[PDB]
Amino acid sequence: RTALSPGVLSPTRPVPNWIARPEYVGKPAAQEGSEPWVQTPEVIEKMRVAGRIAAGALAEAGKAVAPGVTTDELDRIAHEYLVDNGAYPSTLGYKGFPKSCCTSLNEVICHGIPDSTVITDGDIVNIDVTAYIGGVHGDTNATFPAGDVADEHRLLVDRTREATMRAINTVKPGRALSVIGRVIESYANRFGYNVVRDFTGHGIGTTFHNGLVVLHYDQPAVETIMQPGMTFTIEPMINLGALDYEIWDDGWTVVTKDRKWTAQFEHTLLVTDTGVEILTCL
Ligand SMILES: CSSCC[C@H](N)C(=O)O
Ligand SMILES: [Co+2]
Ligand SMILES: [Co+2]
Repeated sequence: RTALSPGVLSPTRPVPNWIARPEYVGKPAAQEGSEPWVQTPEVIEKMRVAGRIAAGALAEAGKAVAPGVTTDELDRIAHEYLVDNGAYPSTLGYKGFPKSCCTSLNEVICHGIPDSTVITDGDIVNIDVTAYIGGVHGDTNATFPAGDVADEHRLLVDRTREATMRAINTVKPGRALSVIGRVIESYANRFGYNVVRDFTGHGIGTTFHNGLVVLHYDQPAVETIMQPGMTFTIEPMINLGALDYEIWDDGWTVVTKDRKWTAQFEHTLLVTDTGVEILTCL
């Protein structure tokens, strides 16, 4: 299959006007970056509802992954599940992003835009979906195989999933945050993969990316200690080839320079009083 090129973007999907928009919608920037890392009990409970709903939207768009389907079509299914459940799609109008999820085929690392692109047999596609409901966000993504995927690509997907889950199972209060990126990177390196450094996980709460940064590679200079009530994502991008990338002129789509494929999984995590809870399960 040849290297991807930009497809054609369908017009802005509407969302019912009664659904509250995040503040950043239709503005050039978002007011985020300086919010508290530890959330209130109320915000946490609200994030469980946002997380469930984004998990539902993700599993529904993933069902439609099949040779012949377009990315635009995955967006539509995800959009429709968020809206039917009262959530705003956080990606929509975030810094000018035009769709309700990111769709990231094969050599696209992240931030791909749903479009006329038709999925072909053997492809892998990441769907990344975020829900905003009750003044809070819930963020989750996953890579789905399309028909008959080559063994090297199934293993990549399976091992990216496993890295992500291993990292999550280390989350506990009083443990250093740098532990996550140690675990992910050892695991990736074990099988010859390379972890994307330039994109990271993030704190998330009443804002989308609240200023907390979770590195997916080994960086022990970070002194952040996990505390009960902290909410963040773990979202590692793992490459078969080299880490160098380019961005499309749409300004969002990141693609591996060598055009080798790449995969990603994401959950939204709560640090509990003794451990972790995954907020983006069905
Ligand atoms: C184009 S919206 S910013 C990246 C999308 C994703 N939901 C994330 O931040 O994990
Ligand atoms: Co995220
Ligand atoms: Co995401």
